[PDB]
Amino acid sequence: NGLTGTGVLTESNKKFLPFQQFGRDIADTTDAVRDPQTLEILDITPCSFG
Amino acid sequence: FNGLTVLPPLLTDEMIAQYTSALLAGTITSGWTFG
Amino acid sequence: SSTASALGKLQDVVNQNAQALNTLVKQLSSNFGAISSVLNDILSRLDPP
Ligand SMILES: *[C@@H]1O[C@H](CO)[C@@H](O[C@@H]2O[C@H](CO)[C@@H](O)[C@H](O)[C@H]2NC(C)=O)[C@H](O)[C@H]1NC(C)=O
Repeated sequence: NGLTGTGVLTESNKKFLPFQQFGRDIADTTDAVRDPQTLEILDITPCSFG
Repeated sequence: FNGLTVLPPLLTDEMIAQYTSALLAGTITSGWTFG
Repeated sequence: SSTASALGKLQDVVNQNAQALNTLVKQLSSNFGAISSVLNDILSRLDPP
């Protein structure tokens, strides 16, 4: 929905309040999103590196 | 995780505790001679 | 066991390191005079030259 980024997406157990669209924790980094069709919360983690 | 990583220390906590225990036993049994 | 704040030095070291990392990672959201703080948008919204 216009928010772009790379990573790997999994199921999550967070409970968004019925009007938010995504979430961030500290230093403003997105961690979870809500798919506009299924209306479920998905969790984003970066692709592995080192 | 934004290109930054944290590396683990070489010595784990059990080894540090073991060193401290060895030092304490040495000073408690042999005086200062073991130094 | 009872009294707290007896280990101020180690806590101070940890807090200083964490704060330095936090401010460094937060500095990623500043324009520095450019039109946007995100690189993908300026890539996909404006002429390369
Ligand atoms: C978005 O539209 C789709 C198209 O029908 C909906 O998909 C089905 O919706 C019904 C009613 O809720 C479900 O019983 C089906 O299981 C859905 N099929 C799927 C998801 O493949 C979908 O529900 C709509 N989204 C919302 C939030 O209502």
